[PDB]
Formats: sequence, C-alpha cells, structure tokens
Amino acid sequence: GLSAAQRQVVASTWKDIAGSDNGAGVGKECFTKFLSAHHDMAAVFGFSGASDPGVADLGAKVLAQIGVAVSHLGDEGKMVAEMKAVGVRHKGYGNKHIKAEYFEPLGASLLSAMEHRIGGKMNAAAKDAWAAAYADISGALISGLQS
Ligand code: HEM
Repeated sequence: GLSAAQRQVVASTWKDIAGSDNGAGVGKECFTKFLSAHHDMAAVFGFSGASDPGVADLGAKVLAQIGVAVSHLGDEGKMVAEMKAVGVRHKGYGNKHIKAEYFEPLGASLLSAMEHRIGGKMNAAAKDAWAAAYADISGALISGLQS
C-alpha cells in the first residue's frame, strides 16, 4: 500500500504544512470548501456555511489525527487503533449524520488545499505520498465509524 519513498515524502510534507499549526491552515481551507460545495455536511459538522470559524476547528483538529498517523504509515498496528476509535466517535456525534462517503472525496480535495501552505514545495510525490497515506489514515477511521 505504501513505500519507503512515499512514507518519507509524507513526513517531509507534514513537517512543513503542520510545522507549528500542525495542519491548522489545511482543514480550515479544505473543510470550508467541502461545506460550501456540500450543503449536506454543514449541519453535520456544525456550521451554517463556508464563512464559519468552526470549520478551522474541525479541519484543524482532524489534521492532527493525520499527523499522529504520519508517524506510523508502515506500522498499521497502533496508529490505526486510535483512528479506528475516531470512527466509533463519529457513530454518535451531535449530528448523527456522518458517512465514509465524504471521507475519500474530502480526503482528495484536502491534498489540493495542503499546497496552500507549502505552495511550490508540494510536488507530485507530496500529493501522491499523502494520497496513499491518507487512504490508510481515513480508511482506518471508517472501521469504528458507522458502529
Ligand atoms: C467527511 C466526513 C466527516 C464528517 C461528516 C465528520 C464530521 C465531524 C463532526 C460533526 C465532528 C464534531 C463537530 C461537532 O461538534 O459537530 C467531527 C469531529 C472530528 N472529526 Fe470528523 N468528520 C468527517 C471525517 C473525518 C475524518 C476523515 C477525520 C480524520 C482524518 C476526522 C476527524 C475528526 C476529529 C479528530 C474530530 C474531533 C472530535 C473528536 O475526535 O473528539 N473526521 N467530525
């Protein structure tokens, strides 16, 4: 599923975009677009539109999970245990309208927003390495999800 070159390209793009923000300006610009393009997930996340600061709260807190998961892409025995739990958490949120169908799509559109921080440094290996790592990150959260 992943390779040493990709695992390295993943930890190399997370130390820059998530330097001190840990991915704060990554989900706020991604979730915001998802909420706008999708008016069915806004009430689910807890926002009224794309002009809501809450978006920067979820897209940010969520990015962190991807960070703790970036320190173990080849080791899917523990970093996947925490993500699997997040799914169980989404099984009873304040909206009870979560779905893994928005994950993939919201995951791909997320890599296009990461370039906003490392614009110019995000090469193909950066979006590809993360495009292969985010698959195991989110895919590992859909397990406990819909519980
Ligand atoms: C696109 C599908 C998703 C939906 C609809 C969704 C929805 C939500 C909602 C509604 C909350 C709580 C906000 C509130 O108070 O209402 C939340 C929290 C959170 N979500 Fe998601 N989420 C999705 C995908 C993800 C993914 C893929 C990750 C992981 C990368 C993730 C990680 C988190 C984290 C870490 C929190 C913080 C809450 C906690 O864990 O205690 N979410 N999500």
